[PDB]
Amino acid sequence: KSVVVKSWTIGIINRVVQLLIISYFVGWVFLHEKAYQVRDTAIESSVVTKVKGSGLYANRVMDVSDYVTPPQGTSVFVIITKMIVTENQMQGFCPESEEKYRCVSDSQCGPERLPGGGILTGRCVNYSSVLRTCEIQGWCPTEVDTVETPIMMEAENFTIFIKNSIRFPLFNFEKGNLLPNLTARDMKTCRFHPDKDPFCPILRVGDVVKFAGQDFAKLARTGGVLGIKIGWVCDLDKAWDQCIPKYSFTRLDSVSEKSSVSPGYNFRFAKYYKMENGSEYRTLLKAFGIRFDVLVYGNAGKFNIIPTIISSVAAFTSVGVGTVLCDIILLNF
Amino acid sequence: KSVVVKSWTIGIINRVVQLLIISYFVGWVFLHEKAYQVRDTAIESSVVTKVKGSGLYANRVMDVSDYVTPPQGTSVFVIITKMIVTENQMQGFCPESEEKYRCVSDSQCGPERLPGGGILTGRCVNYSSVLRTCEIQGWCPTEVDTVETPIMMEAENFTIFIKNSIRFPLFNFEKGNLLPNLTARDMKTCRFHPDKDPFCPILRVGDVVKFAGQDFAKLARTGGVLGIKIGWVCDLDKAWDQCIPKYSFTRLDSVSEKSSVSPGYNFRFAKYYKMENGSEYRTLLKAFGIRFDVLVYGNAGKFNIIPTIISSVAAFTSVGVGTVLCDIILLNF
Amino acid sequence: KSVVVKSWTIGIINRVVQLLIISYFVGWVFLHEKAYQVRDTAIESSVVTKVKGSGLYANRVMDVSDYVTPPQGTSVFVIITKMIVTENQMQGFCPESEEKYRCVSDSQCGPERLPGGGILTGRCVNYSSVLRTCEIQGWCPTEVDTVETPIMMEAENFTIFIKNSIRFPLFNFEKGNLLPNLTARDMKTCRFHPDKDPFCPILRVGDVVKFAGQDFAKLARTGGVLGIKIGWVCDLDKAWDQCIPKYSFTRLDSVSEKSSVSPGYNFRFAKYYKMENGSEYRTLLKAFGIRFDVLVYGNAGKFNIIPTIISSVAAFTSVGVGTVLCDIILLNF
Ligand SMILES: Nc1ncnc2c1ncn2[C@@H]1O[C@H](COP(=O)(O)OP(=O)(O)OP(=O)(O)O)[C@@H](O)[C@H]1O
Ligand SMILES: Nc1ncnc2c1ncn2[C@@H]1O[C@H](COP(=O)(O)OP(=O)(O)OP(=O)(O)O)[C@@H](O)[C@H]1O
Ligand SMILES: Nc1ncnc2c1ncn2[C@@H]1O[C@H](COP(=O)(O)OP(=O)(O)OP(=O)(O)O)[C@@H](O)[C@H]1O
Ligand SMILES: OC[C@H]1O[C@H](O[C@H]2[C@H](O)[C@@H](O)[C@@H](O)O[C@@H]2CO)[C@H](O)[C@@H](O)[C@@H]1O
Ligand SMILES: OC[C@H]1O[C@H](O[C@H]2[C@H](O)[C@@H](O)[C@@H](O)O[C@@H]2CO)[C@H](O)[C@@H](O)[C@@H]1O
Ligand SMILES: OC[C@H]1O[C@H](O[C@H]2[C@H](O)[C@@H](O)[C@@H](O)O[C@@H]2CO)[C@H](O)[C@@H](O)[C@@H]1O
Ligand SMILES: *[C@@H]1O[C@H](CO)[C@@H](O)[C@H](O)[C@H]1NC(C)=O
Ligand SMILES: *[C@@H]1O[C@H](CO)[C@@H](O)[C@H](O)[C@H]1NC(C)=O
Ligand SMILES: *[C@@H]1O[C@H](CO)[C@@H](O)[C@H](O)[C@H]1NC(C)=O
Ligand SMILES: *[C@@H]1O[C@H](CO)[C@@H](O)[C@H](O)[C@H]1NC(C)=O
Ligand SMILES: *[C@@H]1O[C@H](CO)[C@@H](O)[C@H](O)[C@H]1NC(C)=O
Ligand SMILES: *[C@@H]1O[C@H](CO)[C@@H](O)[C@H](O)[C@H]1NC(C)=O
Ligand SMILES: *[C@@H]1O[C@H](CO)[C@@H](O)[C@H](O)[C@H]1NC(C)=O
Ligand SMILES: *[C@@H]1O[C@H](CO)[C@@H](O)[C@H](O)[C@H]1NC(C)=O
Ligand SMILES: *[C@@H]1O[C@H](CO)[C@@H](O)[C@H](O)[C@H]1NC(C)=O
Ligand code: NA
Ligand code: NA
Ligand code: NA
Ligand code: NA
Ligand code: NA
Ligand code: NA
Repeated sequence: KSVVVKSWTIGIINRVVQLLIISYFVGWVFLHEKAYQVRDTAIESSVVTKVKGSGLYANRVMDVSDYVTPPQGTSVFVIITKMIVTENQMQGFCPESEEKYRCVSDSQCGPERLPGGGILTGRCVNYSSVLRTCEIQGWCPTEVDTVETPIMMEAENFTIFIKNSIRFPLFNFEKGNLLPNLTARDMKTCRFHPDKDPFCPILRVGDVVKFAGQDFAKLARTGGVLGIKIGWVCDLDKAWDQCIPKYSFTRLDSVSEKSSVSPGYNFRFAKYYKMENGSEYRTLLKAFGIRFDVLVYGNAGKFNIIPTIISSVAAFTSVGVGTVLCDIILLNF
Repeated sequence: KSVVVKSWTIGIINRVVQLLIISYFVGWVFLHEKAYQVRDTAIESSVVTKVKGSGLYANRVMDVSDYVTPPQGTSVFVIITKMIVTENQMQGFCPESEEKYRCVSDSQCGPERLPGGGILTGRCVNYSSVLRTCEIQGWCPTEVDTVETPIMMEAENFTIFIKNSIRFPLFNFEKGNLLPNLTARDMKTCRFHPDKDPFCPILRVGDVVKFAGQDFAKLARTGGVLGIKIGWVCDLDKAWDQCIPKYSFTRLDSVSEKSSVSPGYNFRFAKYYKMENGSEYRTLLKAFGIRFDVLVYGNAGKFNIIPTIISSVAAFTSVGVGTVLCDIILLNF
Repeated sequence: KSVVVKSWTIGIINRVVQLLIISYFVGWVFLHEKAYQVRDTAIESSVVTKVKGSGLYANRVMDVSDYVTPPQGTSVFVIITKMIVTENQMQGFCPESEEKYRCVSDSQCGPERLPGGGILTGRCVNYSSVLRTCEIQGWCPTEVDTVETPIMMEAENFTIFIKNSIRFPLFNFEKGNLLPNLTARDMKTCRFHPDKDPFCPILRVGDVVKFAGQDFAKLARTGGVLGIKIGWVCDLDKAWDQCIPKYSFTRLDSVSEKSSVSPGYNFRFAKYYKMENGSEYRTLLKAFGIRFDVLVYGNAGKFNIIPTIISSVAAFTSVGVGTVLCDIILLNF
């Protein structure tokens, strides 16, 4: 009745408020928010990785054992793209190479000097005819950062194999980026895309860098950290084929690009040798590279009667309490 | 009064609905759900590991420094159970070993060929009298996957020492798998079991594999990833001795068993050497192994008056609103 | 009216209950709990680390490549502070060094003996004139724990460079411990303090140890695990300069101090060599050290109208339902 629609000119809004209440609780809260669903947020995941590619550096070929570290194929690994190599260091005495350590007086060679190649003898010494610096005890000779060294251009073409297995324990549901019908031809020719082809396990390094919105040429020079986020948000009421990984790419060391003091990612490690003599020598390496972190996240939902009962009862109580209160507020005013 | 139990034939259900409301809110929601409790979900954990055992491989003994990687005793480590060893590689030119790279025409040796040992010379060469393949520049000779190599049978008997410390910061509560009264005799003789003996820090590899429902013989051959979940769900209202770790075991790379393309877990690393000459050579290793991930999770609860007041008041409002509404629905109908 | 304040002597409490209801819902729940705010708990973080310092050990200088492992500058690394070095091991036969393996009868050399240097020959042999022990096959000679070795005192002075970048994706908000206006002078001279100077990226190892409430002298000897928690809890309604990292320090392997059986943290790894001959030898290392785990956590909040509407409406319904019920309870009693 037109008297029902408007128990008054205000009262037509009684209906309206009810509509919002009905909509919100039975629409967004019950349905869009899938209140009827039981949720698993304790996702269980595993990631294994392999890198394939070859490159020329220092007039030598580099293969996965050369440029990947650490090697164990985890969800976090570095592809070395640039190196400063200091060959055949031995324990001894020598002058620091860098200008920062420049010396003219043995009094200048004390505690105040920045941390460098070793312990200070407190002596001063000639590095070159033009230059004199403080003397240190340690691995000799010291590293020489005085010219930029090139990157491994080829690295853009290396591939990352990601084998990701996830499980939602509550629903005994298991799936992975590698579908059971995946075949050797597929691995050989499939081309990864976050929308077009979510289940190609092979990712091209250069592609990962571009998705993260980075320029390989710059990134390889500075070194950096990229994140490969893999998201499994699955509605198990829907089809098993509807549950697919969602890939997101970003550069995790965002501070680096905005900073003058530290622009990238590098670290130092050494290769250790011994002479037949049994004297000890090593090759020092300063590795610049791209670190990849594979981060997996997920939640899964399935229909279950228990929540459906509790949520719907909650829905009726709420729509009811809402209507009862809107009437009351209206009655006095 | 019998008139109270049934204010009508329907009205006996008024009581019943009240019972469900009373039960649900003051039973499950208040008690079974421990509403009276304050909860810490920000569990703080630490894990350190050590592996002990010896094995024969390649007619040599292997000890923890040989088969465990990485070595730092973290919550994630690999026990190498199978290896393909390529001894004394040097930088140079040579023919790819695998059949996949088979050659008869130098035109066949170009970009299309799968990633392998190095960069292609574009040349073609003889690997053997029977076989001719493409030529590569890199570490030589290339690896030869043409016969299966055996596993380290003994690995089933290696032991894993897990020292796990957890803390619930809110309650200043600290406990670990290693109880304070644990003694050298105990470490020497205690036998781990998830129900029978939760605080033996020593886990037998073979046992871990069986709990994960895996066959060591197969797992060692393919390589794989097992998860050791340690759960600390503690009711601090209960006794400190009631708070014990709950161990769960599974194989994390579930995709592997269901897939033809990639059945396991392996990775490649190298050992680097130099001649007195100063020419560089390395030993290439393809390691198959079991990776163990120790994953710790927990939440802790203690009685606190503040929630007890708020929850119980919430309980009374809810039982009350429920009864008020059930009466109303009944009155009009 | 004084009749309003007290509709009765009890009824003055009707007002009071309303006050608590008003206060709680519109005070603590709406405001102190920032109900008006939209929250991001899916914090995104990255951490890169570098260690700088030199030390004397075994009458040799040790630099970052010597005492830091693993080297890749992650949020988890070890600074080796103590070592038991076993030089030039070769594959062969020899007697176990430790007293635990003491022998007089070849029958004593069987399965029951604890895991040690290798596989048992089942033979018995003389380690020294005074001592006879079981014979093993493996890397020889076996390690000798018979005298305590010193720590690297200097390690207290090493520095940790932490470059931490975080992002709250929801708000497109990015910040790091390294502010954009940070300069070379700053890195050179700034002194870290959790309250006084949260954005100095350089942390002094000894300082980290003291903040964790530990004695370096003891910690370096046993080895241990320290946690560096970095917390980003930011109110984006407030100023961008108000969002600062909060640093917390602790010792994660708490079980260790309370236990006789295992007091610290150590692990074993080896350096591998080859003779020109091509026979294989290695140097075995038992590393004691401090492991640092950088753990980043955060949540961020910003004002948003959508929650403000829903929360405030929720607030009015709750204050209203509360008052309605308190009146009712009063009317019958
Ligand atoms: N552990 C540390 N203690 C003190 N200063 C450090 C430390 N690690 C890095 N720094 C300084 O912070 C700045 C940026 O470091 P970053 O590694 O990003 O650049 P870098 O030039 O590769 O550093 P370096 O070559 O000195 O190792 C440099 O001035 C570096 O000396
Ligand atoms: N980074 C990668 N790029 C391209 N293909 C890869 C990569 N990593 C692995 N694959 C391929 O995926 C398949 C399964 O890899 P998996 O490592 O499980 O087996 P595998 O035979 O040990 O691999 P391989 O011996 O070639 O390193 C193989 O055909 C392998 O060549
Ligand atoms: N994987 C393991 N299997 C059996 N026992 C172990 C294992 N790891 C450690 N233990 C034992 O637990 C005790 C404490 O180990 P911890 O490493 O803390 O001290 P440790 O003396 O350095 O050990 P070790 O020197 O024997 O490697 C020791 O008795 C040690 O033998
Ligand atoms: O609130 C998180 C929850 O709902 C979200 O809802 C989105 C909706 O999907 C969009 O269409 C748009 O209307 O904005 C809404 C925010 O209120 C998201 O769907 C998702 O984050 C989550 O399920
Ligand atoms: O809902 C999660 C919460 O309660 C759970 O309740 C279980 C109960 O323990 C079982 O006896 C059975 O009745 O199923 C209930 C599910 O509603 C669990 O106890 C636990 O996951 C958690 O505390
Ligand atoms: O309840 C967690 C939530 O509120 C907390 O409130 C604290 C308050 O900050 C203190 O002043 C004191 O009154 O104890 C309250 C606990 O009810 C905290 O502020 C914080 O953990 C969080 O925001
Ligand atoms: C990547 O590989 C393709 C061949 O598939 C080649 O054409 C291209 O030049 C390579 N890019 C780089 C940077 O080496
Ligand atoms: C492989 O299985 C998936 C499972 O959903 C399916 O979507 C896909 O079409 C299948 N591929 C082929 C070639 O049948
Ligand atoms: C080993 O020989 C090198 C030069 O060939 C020399 O520097 C060193 O002193 C020798 N080692 C010993 C222990 O004499
Ligand atoms: C494991 O060790 C026991 C001795 O305690 C031995 O009897 C058994 O044969 C071993 N198993 C394997 C697979 O080596
Ligand atoms: C060691 O302490 C725990 C602490 O709860 C106790 O359960 C156990 O019985 C104790 N063991 C012995 C041998 O007293
Ligand atoms: C080192 O000797 C090996 C063979 O003994 C040879 O292949 C290599 O060319 C030599 N290195 C140099 C730099 O001459
Ligand atoms: C740490 O360095 C300072 C110099 O800045 C020195 O005075 C002090 O003795 C050093 N401490 C240790 C333990 O070496
Ligand atoms: C650097 O920027 C931060 C940003 O909040 C500010 O707090 C600080 O005062 C600035 N430092 C200088 C020297 O201006
Ligand atoms: C290498 O020489 C060492 C001693 O110099 C000897 O122990 C070993 O048997 C030799 N290797 C071979 C394969 O003969
Ligand atoms: Na530098
Ligand atoms: Na595909
Ligand atoms: Na292969
Ligand atoms: Na026990
Ligand atoms: Na020992
Ligand atoms: Na500062």
